[PDB]
Amino acid sequence: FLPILASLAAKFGPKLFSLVTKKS
Repeated sequence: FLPILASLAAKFGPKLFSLVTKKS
């Protein structure tokens, strides 16, 4: 994945997004 987008995504919590594979 793109490093700037990954830097935002990792920082804002990918564990909550990944569990329903959807959150935001």
